[PDB]
Amino acid sequence: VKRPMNAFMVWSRGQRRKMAQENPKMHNSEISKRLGAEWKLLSETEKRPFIDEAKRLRALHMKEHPDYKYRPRR
Amino acid sequence: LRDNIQGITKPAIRRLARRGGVKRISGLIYEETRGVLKVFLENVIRDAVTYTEHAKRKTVTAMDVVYALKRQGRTLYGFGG
Amino acid sequence: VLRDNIQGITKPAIRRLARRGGVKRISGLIYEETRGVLKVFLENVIRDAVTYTEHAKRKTVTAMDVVYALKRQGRTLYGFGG
Amino acid sequence: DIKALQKELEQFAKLLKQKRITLGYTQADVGLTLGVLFGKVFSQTTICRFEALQLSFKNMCKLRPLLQKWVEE
Amino acid sequence: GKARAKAKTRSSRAGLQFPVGRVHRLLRKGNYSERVGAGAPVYLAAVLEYLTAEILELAGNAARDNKKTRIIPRHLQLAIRNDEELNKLLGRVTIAQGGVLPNIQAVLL
Amino acid sequence: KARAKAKTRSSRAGLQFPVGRVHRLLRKGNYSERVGAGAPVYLAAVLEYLTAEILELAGNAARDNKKTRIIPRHLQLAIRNDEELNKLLGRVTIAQGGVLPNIQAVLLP
Amino acid sequence: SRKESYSIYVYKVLKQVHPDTGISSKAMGIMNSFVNDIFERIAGEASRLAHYNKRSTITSREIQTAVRLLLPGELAKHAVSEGTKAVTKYTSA
Amino acid sequence: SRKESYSIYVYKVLKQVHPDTGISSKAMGIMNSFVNDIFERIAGEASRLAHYNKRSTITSREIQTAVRLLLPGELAKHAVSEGTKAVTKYTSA
Amino acid sequence: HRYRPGTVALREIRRYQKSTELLIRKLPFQRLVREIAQDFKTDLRFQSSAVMALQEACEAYLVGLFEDTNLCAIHAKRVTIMPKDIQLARRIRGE
Amino acid sequence: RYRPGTVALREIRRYQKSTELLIRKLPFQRLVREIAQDFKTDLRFQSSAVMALQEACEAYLVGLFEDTNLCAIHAKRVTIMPKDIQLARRIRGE
DNA sequence: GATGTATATATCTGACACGTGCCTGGAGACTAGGGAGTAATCCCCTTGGCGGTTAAAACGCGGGGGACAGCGCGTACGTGCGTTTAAGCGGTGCTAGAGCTGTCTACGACCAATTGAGCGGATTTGCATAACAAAGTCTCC
DNA sequence: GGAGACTTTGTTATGCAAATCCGCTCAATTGGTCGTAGACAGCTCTAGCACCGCTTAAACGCACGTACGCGCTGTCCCCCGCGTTTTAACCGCCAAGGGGATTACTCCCTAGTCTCCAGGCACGTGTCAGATATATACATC
Repeated sequence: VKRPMNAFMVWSRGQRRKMAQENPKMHNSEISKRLGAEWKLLSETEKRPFIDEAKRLRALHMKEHPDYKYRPRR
Repeated sequence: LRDNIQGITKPAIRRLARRGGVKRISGLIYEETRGVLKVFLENVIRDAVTYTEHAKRKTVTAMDVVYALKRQGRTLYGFGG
Repeated sequence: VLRDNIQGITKPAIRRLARRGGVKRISGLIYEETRGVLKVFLENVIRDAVTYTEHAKRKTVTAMDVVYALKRQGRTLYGFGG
Repeated sequence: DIKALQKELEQFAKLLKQKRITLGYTQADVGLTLGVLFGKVFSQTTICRFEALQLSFKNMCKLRPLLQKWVEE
Repeated sequence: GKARAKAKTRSSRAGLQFPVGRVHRLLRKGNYSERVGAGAPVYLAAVLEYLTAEILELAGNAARDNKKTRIIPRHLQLAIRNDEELNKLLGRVTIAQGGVLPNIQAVLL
Repeated sequence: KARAKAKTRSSRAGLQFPVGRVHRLLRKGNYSERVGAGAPVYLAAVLEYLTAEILELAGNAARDNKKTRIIPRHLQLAIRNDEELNKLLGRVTIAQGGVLPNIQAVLLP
Repeated sequence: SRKESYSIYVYKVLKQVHPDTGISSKAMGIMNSFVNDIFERIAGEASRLAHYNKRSTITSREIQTAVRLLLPGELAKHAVSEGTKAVTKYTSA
Repeated sequence: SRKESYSIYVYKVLKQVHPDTGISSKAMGIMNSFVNDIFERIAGEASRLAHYNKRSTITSREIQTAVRLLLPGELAKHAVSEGTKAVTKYTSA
Repeated sequence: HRYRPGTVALREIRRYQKSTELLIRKLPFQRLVREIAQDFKTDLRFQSSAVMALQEACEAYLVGLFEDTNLCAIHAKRVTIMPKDIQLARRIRGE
Repeated sequence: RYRPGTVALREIRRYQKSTELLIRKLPFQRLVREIAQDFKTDLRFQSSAVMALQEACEAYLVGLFEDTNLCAIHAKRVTIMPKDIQLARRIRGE
């Protein structure tokens, strides 16, 4: 079981896919730096739909896997 | 004990020199630097030992080192005092 | 009111001090740098001598106030009291 | 009974977690909300350890009423 | 001075955070004089407090510059060496684990 | 030393420096609450030793310069030409002391 | 076995200066050495002034003079003002 | 108005080391600054040692330790030897 | 790929100026302290804090010496530090 | 005529042997008073206070020139320049 | 051959070395009360050793950059010389302020009883860090 | 042909050290009595300021020439940086025991007082070691 996306992640794969389509063969470290900066510059209103999607994904994830426990290890 | 002065290796000397902003080091620095370090230590240790002895102790403590340094005009903060 | 007595330290005063110190040749800009140095030394010594003098509520600076002012800076002076 | 207490606290923490997730809140929000309601603000480290029951029985019992209020609000 | 103080301790009357009674004891003890006046520990406690506050303020600002919420020996070293009066006052002091300032001569670049 | 036959403490100790005065100066001056009986004897002996050492060297300097008397200059030469005294008195300025006749070789023809 | 320090007062000052900043234990050890060192220097000079002027008492006047001799510039000036004010408040009704 | 100095004692020492050498008044002024300076340093360090070890008494041991910490080289050895004899003889006389 | 000489030296200067850890390895430093101490008196013990205090002071000393040594070399129109730059710094300083 | 440097060496020996003050006394006193006046008005000085200040000042400057000279030698010069004065002061810690 | 320094005389002067008489701090003898010294006990922190991992030190090599020596200009310093300034000395005079004494009172030491601030040792709680979601591009096993 | 590195933010868990709480001790706070250190007023009379006039030694300005600072070129040493081998630091754990801190007694040493009196100090004499000036000869440039 994989983790749910947070607001940045919902937004960034939407925008990462866009970046990859507009500029294919672009390294993701460039895309990621640009996406990071754009996210930081967004307003709460602009982030809001990704925040709401992230909230829904977390609730759905829990319902799908009520016994999921995140267990990272060194 | 003998010859533990050589335990101050070339890379130790260089790292100290870099911290001080030195860009290039000639080959004779290493010996000169060791001579300087040794003198500094003998003077600090001798006084720390003297305080230790006065008090009739056998273990040199942090405070004996701190006073030895204070007298040379090198006040040290953070080890007691 | 006194002013500009820094010039009282003439070039030969500077040269003679430098020669006593073993200097063989002196750049033309030494004279000004030397005066700036002397003045700073005096201000710090005098300021402490005055401070001791005021503490004691006197109006006359004595040899002892100068001697303590100097002792304090790590320059013990012998022969004027101590 | 310590076991009865343990079960009550386990159930509470589980209900707290379920509501927190269902409603879209983070551990950070539980912390900040309690600060506003009670004057006692908790970090998410505390909330995590609480939910994980890594805290003493006394702390869980003392904090529980604040968390019960959090669930209700 | 400050508008008021009613509490019983001397530190409260003097409007200080530093202890006064302790300072008095320390002045009486290691043979500084036969006598210690009443205002001596008050005046001195206020001075120590003032200087303490300046270092902490500057060190706290250094912590924020590094985006930290804590003062560590390094922050104390930077606070002191980037302030001329403290640098003179503490010019001979070695601060354990304080580090050095990032001074690189331009001629080396 | 073999003996003394006098009422003073300096005589008993075989010293020329006063003992009673040293004791008085140690008691006054807030060095300690108490001064032990041997403290001024030991100390007077040390001051005498150092005094004698400087004068002997200064006297030799006076004879080298063909004089019968010690002046401030001889005291300066005696100190600066002796390493151990020079360290002890390394920061001392002597009024009318003068300097040693040091000329760097690079300045010579 | 009891050892005193100023750790508690240093903390109290830090709170007023920077309400959201903490301090490490090593940093505190340094602050304690700082306070002890300043204390001794001021007390030491004040003692000497009393001796020089043939007095047996250290008063706020010697402490003030000692502060001026030891602290530089404006640091000395502000310290003098704070000391003066604390004494004034202390003796006032 | 009465002052004290060591000019008598300095003079007496001079005649033991150099029976035919005199001393100028300025040279004497220097010897008095010297004696007062050494006295203060030794007494000062001995005071500190007594404080450090939590004692209230200065004895010949503190003076001896202070001499070793302050005098360099062989001055320390000869000064210690002479001090030891003076105390030994004094005690038995 | 290679870096031109001096590139690395500048990186090291920034790196060491930023960090706070001790540069001299601890066990050989510790033995040096003991060797010296034996000449003064035998059978001494040291607290671990005494050794750390000595080490901290020693490095601070040597670092300060290198800063002054470096100034002397610059004055002489050099980049490389030589034994005589150390000696001049010590003499002016008063050691 | 003497070659340059013959006189300078003569003077170095002469000044090293003598002990007198090199700065003229009245000019020095006015400088002392001018400075003192800025700190506090209406001060008086004992004649011995001024002599103590003057002996200290010359001793200071002479010592500075000795270190200055070493710096100039290190740089392979005979002539002392403002930078040698500044380097000596910096190393000393002023 | 010219310009400076040390050495062979005669005289006198400020500075020192000596002797009286007057205290006033130094030494002798008692007593009491704390301080430092001794012996006996506990147990904390120091030394010393052991084996294993692996991060730093040691070694060699080749190549570029910097120390160094030599040369040639050009200007900034030293050294004389004559004129000008202000220091240094002696003399006269005034008066602010250092230095001393003598009364007298507010100040701080000391003691004994009381009580809340601060100390250590537990116990709560936050900082600081790091793993992982998505996704495509590129690298290495 | 397959794993993993690489990048972004935000939410989760986790190691350690820092912030906070409890109960008890003991150093800080009252309140009163005692003695003397230092504040204050008044007096003597030292020595620090100010001015004036004369001599004269040191400072000032300017002309002249050359010794030294500075920039440039070119050569050869020797220090940097890389990759490979080897070595000793560092980490845990363990045991043994020596020395540091504490406690409770004991006796000796130093402060304090009072008494007595001769070693040290201002003040006045008495003698001379080196500066000051002249004249001779040699050292250094």
